[PDB]
Amino acid sequence: HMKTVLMVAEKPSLAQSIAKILSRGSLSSHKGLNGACSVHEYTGTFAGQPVRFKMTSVCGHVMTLDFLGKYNKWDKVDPAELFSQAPTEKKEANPKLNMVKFLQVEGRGCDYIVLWLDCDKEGENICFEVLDAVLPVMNKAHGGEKTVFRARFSSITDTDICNAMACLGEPDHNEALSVDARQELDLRIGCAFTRFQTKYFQGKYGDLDSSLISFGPCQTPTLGFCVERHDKIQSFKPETYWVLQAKVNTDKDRSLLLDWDRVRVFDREIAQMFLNMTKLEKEAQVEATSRKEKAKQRPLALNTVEMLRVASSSLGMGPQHAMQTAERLYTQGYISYPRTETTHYPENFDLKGSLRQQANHPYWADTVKRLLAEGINRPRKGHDAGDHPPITPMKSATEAELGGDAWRLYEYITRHFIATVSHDCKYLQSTISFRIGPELFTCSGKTVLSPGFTEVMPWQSVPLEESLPTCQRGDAFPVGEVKMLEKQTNPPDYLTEAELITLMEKHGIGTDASIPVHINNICQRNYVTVESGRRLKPTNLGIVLVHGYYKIDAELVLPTIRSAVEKQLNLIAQGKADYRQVLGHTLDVFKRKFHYFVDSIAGMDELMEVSFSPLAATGKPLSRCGKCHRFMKYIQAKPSRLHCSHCDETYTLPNNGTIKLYKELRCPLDDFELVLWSSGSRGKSYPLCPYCYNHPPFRDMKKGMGCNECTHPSCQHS
Amino acid sequence: MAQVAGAALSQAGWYLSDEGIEACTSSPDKVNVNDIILIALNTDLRTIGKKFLPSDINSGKVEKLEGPCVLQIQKIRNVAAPKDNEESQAAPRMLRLQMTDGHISCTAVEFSYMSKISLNTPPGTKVKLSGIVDIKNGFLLLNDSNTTVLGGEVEHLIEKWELQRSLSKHNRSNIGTEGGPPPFVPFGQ
Ligand SMILES: [Mn+2]
Ligand SMILES: [Zn+2]
Ligand SMILES: [Zn+2]
Ligand SMILES: [Zn+2]
Repeated sequence: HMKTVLMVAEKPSLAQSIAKILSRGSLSSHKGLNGACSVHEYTGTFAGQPVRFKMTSVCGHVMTLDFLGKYNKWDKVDPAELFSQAPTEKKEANPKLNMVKFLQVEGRGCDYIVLWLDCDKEGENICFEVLDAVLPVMNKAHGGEKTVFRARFSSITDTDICNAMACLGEPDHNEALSVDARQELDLRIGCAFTRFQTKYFQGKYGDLDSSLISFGPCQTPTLGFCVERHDKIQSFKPETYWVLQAKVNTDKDRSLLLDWDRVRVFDREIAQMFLNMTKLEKEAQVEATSRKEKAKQRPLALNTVEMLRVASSSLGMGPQHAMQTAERLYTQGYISYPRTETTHYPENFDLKGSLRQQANHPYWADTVKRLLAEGINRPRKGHDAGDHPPITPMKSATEAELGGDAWRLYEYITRHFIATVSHDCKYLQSTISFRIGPELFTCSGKTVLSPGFTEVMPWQSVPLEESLPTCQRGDAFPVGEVKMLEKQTNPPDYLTEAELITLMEKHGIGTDASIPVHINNICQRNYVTVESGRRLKPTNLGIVLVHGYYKIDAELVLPTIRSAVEKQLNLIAQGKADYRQVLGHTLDVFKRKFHYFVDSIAGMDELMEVSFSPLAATGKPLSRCGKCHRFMKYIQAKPSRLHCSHCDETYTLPNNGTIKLYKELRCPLDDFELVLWSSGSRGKSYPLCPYCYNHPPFRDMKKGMGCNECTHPSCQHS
Repeated sequence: MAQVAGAALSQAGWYLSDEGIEACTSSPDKVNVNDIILIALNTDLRTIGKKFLPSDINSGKVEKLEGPCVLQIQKIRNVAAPKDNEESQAAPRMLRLQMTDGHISCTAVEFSYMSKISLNTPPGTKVKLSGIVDIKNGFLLLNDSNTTVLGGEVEHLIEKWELQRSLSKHNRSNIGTEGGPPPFVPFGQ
């Protein structure tokens, strides 16, 4: 009798596509009892027997982690026993789908299972969840014969699904455990901190909503970069610099604008003497002329990081939106899996076939035809992490059959592929150096000799400039005018999405394409606003939260613990780590840090009272800030403070006494203006730096003691 | 003896005052110009010396510093870089050398690439200007053709210059403090 084999995909559309590819057209299909997934049947061969097939799909994740319910109530719980005392369970993950029961009834009679889940690390978790759901209801088999199978693939394309079938393997429990460990770590640490903060701040301040405060091992580190950029913006000190500019006349009308070698000078008198060296002179003598050939390198293969960066900077699409559009394009079968960190094409790749697919699109037609006619240039060598091939086209698409942002992303992916398999852009860089008086200026220009990839990527084309005059050495040219400028250095702009992607990739926080998830989380929670140019402007709530976190414990914000944890998860994935050991270690260190957070939450309560309470933020102005050069308000609450409105920071001052200005003098280490402390009854008063009283500059002195024992060789007051 | 030794010292270019020579002595029967040089290099220039720099160099009415004149560095600042970086390689570095004779303080500008003088040169380092050096609009112009770095090591103002190390005080992180947050021990194997 004919036996049966079962298949599971991550999406019903993927299930239908793969079933059509494998079944060669002949395919029965009917809807399941869940109302959202359909099952497809046909007849083929497995192992060495003629067998029936039964392919179905899941709806994303099938099981989601939470607590036992009794511990899920935030009102009545001790939000410190969620670390290593509260049990965890994967409950249902949208019980409206009844996926567990659907899988059980589908696999009620089965002998083999093959899982067509996404080949990312997250896919193995769903693979093993489906295995746990379906294993008890299948046949025990005669014994020893392999039953569970795993299909490895990167694109939903013909003969690619076939070669995935030809080399079936096994799932990776190490990757499944890595995903589970990450989920448990987040669900424990973030929920514990968020529950404690929600219980603490609840109706305490009028303008602060309790539910809007949250903490995460990744959300807080990725918000730290935005708040650090905001702090640099708010603590910028503009400085004036002077640039000399020389204009020379070539033949009769052309005016070359020469630029100075020294670029800039930050001293007005130095700029004045350099102009006095120059303004009287009425000739310029050319010294060196160089026309050297240079090549602009092709872009490497497209990975998810670069795809998100470009989709943000150029296409004006957010990280999560770009990820969803790329996943959809992969689902229909237009591009490969867009969760790749490899920028090097494998040797056994059909680059010529991929080029031949896009030989009819009007936009890139002549370039592809000439590339096929001549030889195909090898792509640049890159990183070979062993994941899927880079994000590359796999099927021809037109704006009519595609849509909007999806078509734009497909166009960028195809253009990147064509640029990778192309020639370098070649340009000559002409540099002419002039001597005016004792100074020497220069002028540079670029002339394109042969546009290579800078025809499929016009936005990377070398800008066109008029050719510099052909002047031999020892030629004298008239100079029209030379004058200095009064340019001022500009403050940095807010951190863009692409820059955030780069920073998260550099510091290690965010792996397995979770950076879009983290960015979208910190955008949905109103901590950053997406201003024009895709700029992440931190909000008041986010700034105050991260400043309080930094005040209490820097490692809660800095991207070090998360980087180490993600590295240990990677070693979990590559079979060399202990899941229990790493989970316990991380839970223990974060439990100690949470105990310190509870015992030292007073620092955060202060910045929240002066920021989110309108009836307790009014005070008399006092000594300047040390980062802003702006007045700081002196609050008369029980924990007497010193609040700066520009930079959202507060400084604690001694109680049971008065605070008065100390003759405008300034601390020579932090730039803050030090104030005196009158200790009640008639007696001595000692100086006190507002920033040093809260953040000591030396290890020996602890928090909350003034310049009486400042332990500083400078700061004469000590 | 002592007088001809001082005359040879002046000819070599260390314009010191007779009080300075009498302060920088050896066994009081014979002193050698090498000994005076060695003692002076370790001695701050303000304590000893005389006045050969005219009291008009900062005014701008002079344009010549003829003579092998020895001066002492008091402060180095990169004028091609802003006060927040001091290391940005967006412009060739040019040094504003504050130099002194112990009596009148003058300023010079690095008109070329002087590899001998760097931003880490300790204050009190002695610089000898030889041949003809040109003043214009205040500042001197200095390059390799006339400036020689004659070592220099004077403990009190090098310890004062240790305020450069004191300036780099990024230790204000509250990590590892006795009364501070628990530290993150690195993961084991
Ligand atoms: Mn997935
Ligand atoms: Zn401020
Ligand atoms: Zn201070
Ligand atoms: Zn002090």
